[PDB]
Amino acid sequence: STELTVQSERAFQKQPHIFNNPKVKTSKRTKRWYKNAGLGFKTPKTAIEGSYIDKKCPFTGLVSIRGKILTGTVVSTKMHRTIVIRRAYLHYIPKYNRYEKRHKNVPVHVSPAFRVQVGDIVTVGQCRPISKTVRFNVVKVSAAAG
Amino acid sequence: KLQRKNKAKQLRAQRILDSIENRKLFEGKNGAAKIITIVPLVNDLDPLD
Amino acid sequence: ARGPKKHLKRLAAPHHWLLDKLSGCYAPRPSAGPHKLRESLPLIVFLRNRLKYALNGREVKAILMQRHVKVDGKVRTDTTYPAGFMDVITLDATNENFRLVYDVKGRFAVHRITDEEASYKLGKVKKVQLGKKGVPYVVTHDGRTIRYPDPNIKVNDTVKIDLASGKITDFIKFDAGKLVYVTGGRNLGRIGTIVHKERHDGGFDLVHIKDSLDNTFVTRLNNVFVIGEQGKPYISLPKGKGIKLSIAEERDRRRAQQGL
Amino acid sequence: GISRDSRHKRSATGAKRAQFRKKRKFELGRQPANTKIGAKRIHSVRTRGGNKKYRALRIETGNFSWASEGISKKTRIAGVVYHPSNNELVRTNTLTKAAIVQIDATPFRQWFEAHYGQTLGKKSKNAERKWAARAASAKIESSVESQFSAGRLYACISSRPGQSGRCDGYILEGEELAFYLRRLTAKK
RNA sequence: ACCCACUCGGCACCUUACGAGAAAUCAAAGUCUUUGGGUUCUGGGGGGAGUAUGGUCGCAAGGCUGAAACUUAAAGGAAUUG
RNA sequence: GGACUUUUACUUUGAAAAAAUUAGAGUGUUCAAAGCAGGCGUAUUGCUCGAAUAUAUUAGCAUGGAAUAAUAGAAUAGGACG
RNA sequence: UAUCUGGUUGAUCCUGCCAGUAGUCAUAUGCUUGUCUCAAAGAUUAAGCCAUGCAUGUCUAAGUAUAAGCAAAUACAGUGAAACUGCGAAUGGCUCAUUAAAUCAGUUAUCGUUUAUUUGAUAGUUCCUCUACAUGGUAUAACUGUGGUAAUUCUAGAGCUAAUACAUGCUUAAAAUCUCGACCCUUUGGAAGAGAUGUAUUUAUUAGAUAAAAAAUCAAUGUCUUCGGACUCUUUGAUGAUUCAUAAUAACUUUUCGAAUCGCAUGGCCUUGUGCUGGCGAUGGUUCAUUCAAAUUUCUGCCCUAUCAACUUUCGAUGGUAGGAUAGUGGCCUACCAUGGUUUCAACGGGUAACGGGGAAUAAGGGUUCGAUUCCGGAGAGGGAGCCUGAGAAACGGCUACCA
Repeated sequence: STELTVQSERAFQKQPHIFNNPKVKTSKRTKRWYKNAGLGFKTPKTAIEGSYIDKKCPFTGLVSIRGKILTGTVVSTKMHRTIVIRRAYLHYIPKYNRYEKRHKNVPVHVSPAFRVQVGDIVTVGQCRPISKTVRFNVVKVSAAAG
Repeated sequence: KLQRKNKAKQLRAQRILDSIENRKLFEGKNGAAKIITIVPLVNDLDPLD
Repeated sequence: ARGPKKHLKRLAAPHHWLLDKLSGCYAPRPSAGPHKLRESLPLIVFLRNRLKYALNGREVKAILMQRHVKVDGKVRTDTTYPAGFMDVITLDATNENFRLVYDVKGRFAVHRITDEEASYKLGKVKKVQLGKKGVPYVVTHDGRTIRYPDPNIKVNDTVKIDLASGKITDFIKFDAGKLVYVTGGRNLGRIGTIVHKERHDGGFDLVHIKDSLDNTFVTRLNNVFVIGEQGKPYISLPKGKGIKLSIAEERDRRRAQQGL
Repeated sequence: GISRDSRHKRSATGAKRAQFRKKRKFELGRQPANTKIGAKRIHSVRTRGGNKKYRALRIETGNFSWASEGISKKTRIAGVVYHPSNNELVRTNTLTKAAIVQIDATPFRQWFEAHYGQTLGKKSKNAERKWAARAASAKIESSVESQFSAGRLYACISSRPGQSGRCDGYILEGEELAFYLRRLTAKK
């Protein structure tokens, strides 16, 4: 969502099975593991030289992007590190040969590498159920009006 | 639904008591006697066999 | 339902078995084996409904428990053994050898082969990985695994195991031109050459195939079974060579036959 | 018994879900096993597929590993000193994953002289070239060498005691140890 | 101020049917069996009935919303004729 | 192999599309409802065709088109090209 | 495949509804009934109640034969009751009460998991720095005899005996590499001999590279040149993507597996010894893959109701961290911390004489109505709950408790 201090919880926040050696000292400071999500998705600059942990980010975290890739507009960001996406579409009633507008709310996960506000057409991808309702994860962010 | 489900139960349970109590005359161990008459129609016919 | 299913009601069978919809309410249901049950052909269906050797259920049992039907060089006794694609089953009593290959219509067709070519069998490699203790192994399209393959064999290629010891002989790669048998979908049973592989990231690669009569069609990659080079296959093709004549020109092909 | 199904929970719109089937078995949950300290008591639990899950009901002599030096020596356990999730697990000395405990340090101390030659807290000439080749690398972090003088180390269990029977782990070192000492002085 | 001519916007008036309607009549009730410019509301035979019941606003008088059971072959509207 | 690569709706073509049911091709079940059979021989150890095809308007995937209907961009240039 | 006609209607014209007419893979009932093919049938009301009988048991050459069973190899050898063992009983069949984003349909996912079985691969390392392996040990059933109960698929105590039961237990190559070191002879040092190194589990660490190319540095500094110091071909698989597959090191484990099983044949070798060696199978066994499945999961879609406008968080409601639990993800549960989540695009509540679907009737088109019912999926076995066995069951032709 925004920038906080790293170790604020009651447990140490670290990337698991990433071990920096306290004996040998290197100019490269902290062992930070990161990957690329594939599907032609570029790793954001903030994910590579960041300082957060976020075990559920598709980058620098332990999840995967496989399955459906969706698109919608952000309607709320009041949660902690997750947002709500409104998907708008038209439904075809066959009897009347006409359409009607509908909408559905998708709760997705947003990493602390994207700065996401309302507006914000966002591309998300299916991400291995992470809390009861949240099955997608924010991948790409495009602006609303600038 | 529960009032509907209970009422159908209450009317059937009253119905099934009505069938049993009307059939209380014929538990043929002590208090029953069904009266049966064999009436053959032909003189060449014995009710004994 | 609390555990695996054991029966199969007739009319829930695969349609390409051509089972009579009357005459009993149950279907063979092939047991577990080298092929998925919706793409296989049980030994009871092959020897009773297809070749008309047997006549009952207990009669085809007497065929098999006599140890007379050898599927892929090994003897079988289960009447519902899933004999599938490119199985090279043989009958030693009549000295006749079969290869279960699809017709152009899409159903399994009997195809008598010589004693030669009844000792080898093509198989599409489906996954290559490293096993325990560092050995690499490939797995083909009928559940078989072979250790120590040639290092140029990748996923979705063709290997040539013989029959008795695995031992992958020369293999066929995947590029433009290679002759392709189709093993699933609407174009089930057609034979042609690759012209274009449009890779899609996310799933379900599509392959463009042009046959010998310049009729292009598109299929998923899962249904693609490469069998050799342009005009030179590695097996004996079935009758009709996979051309898919249209419904009008099949009737005109019929009309040349009745009468004399 | 306990169920892990999501059909007994209210929906995302606040709706109440009405039951449609009884509890199944492929969704059961078992009662937690609070792994205490004392004599070794290990119980097997038959799981789906016929497998086994060794519930550690009372464990000691766990295997703790020195991360920087890359050794693992089987040591005793003195007790829990901090727990991030539940405070009451410290008060009853219940060993879980990611619980900060105190282990016996003498197997690690005994390993140091036989491998490096120096002595912390205070002939066979092939052994001194072993000591000289490994020399200029025996300098360790300042807090852990002070802990050897007390005879008692700090470590974190990285194993699941109630799911494998063993209580393994690793000893704290570096910035992670600096975080946990701050926790013991400001909250404990 | 009045007269003449034109124009824009009005309240209406008279004749007619290219059309429309069951007819009275209608420059809109026209451009609808050759049926689609946009869009809100309302109706679906008569009694029972604006009744019962619930909700709501009102100090009250009341208002707004508003059924069903049952029964019935009617209920109507336009113009002329003795 | 790297990237800039507006966002849609719409419509064509295609793939993956259970059988049964519906339409429909072939076939004298004695005709037919049906069924998927059967047909031809020197009927002396035989030969052989068939068991098609179509329909599914939503949702998802691929591709062709760029009219119609939306959407964004250079006005403090905080704009493009070397 | 496209026709209407009567009531109102008193003379006329229209709004209007009713009645008539026809179909029904739509139920009942009445009258009548010769022939052939074909065939639905206690769904609606009472998912109400059950007398009686049957519906799940099973043996090949290939697990155990001393039946005082039958019938014709001096350990047995043919057939074969009973019983132990293994497997099955979780399929089939029935019903539609529940159930309104639930089930279900089509389409995705498991880089988020379990899998008996079939199919294919897969085990020179076990005790050990002094020993049963031309083969370790017990219990028991069936049986013998003695009894109890009114009764049941009730069983007690006593004596026997087998395993593919249960409980233990060993052979097998050489090489290589690491720690520990008799050390000596004096060094730019190199050395006898001691241990360890399968698989499975658990933890920690390392490798798992690869956009094209030029020098000055020091440290670890090696083979060779010409000891100036020169310096090379250097091994790395797959995915769109991985902390993947796999490998290496340090250890851990009430130490998992690594054949004490069975059938059919008498082959070959000489050193001619009851020596050595060997064929064709059957059943087991660890891991991987495969198959039959299963559990969760993505997008979209469901009937009536505003006389239901706010709903969800007491008692998890939405999110975060950590743990526990599970086969596994996940508020699934727990501890703490946030205050969120849905809704006029109809949330939430209510009704359904609502299992969903493929499909059925009706035909000028679009539609209207129906779908308990021969196929697919879900659920239940009088109502709830709990659990054993097993790969699989919250099973009812299994058990336990409560209610009727």
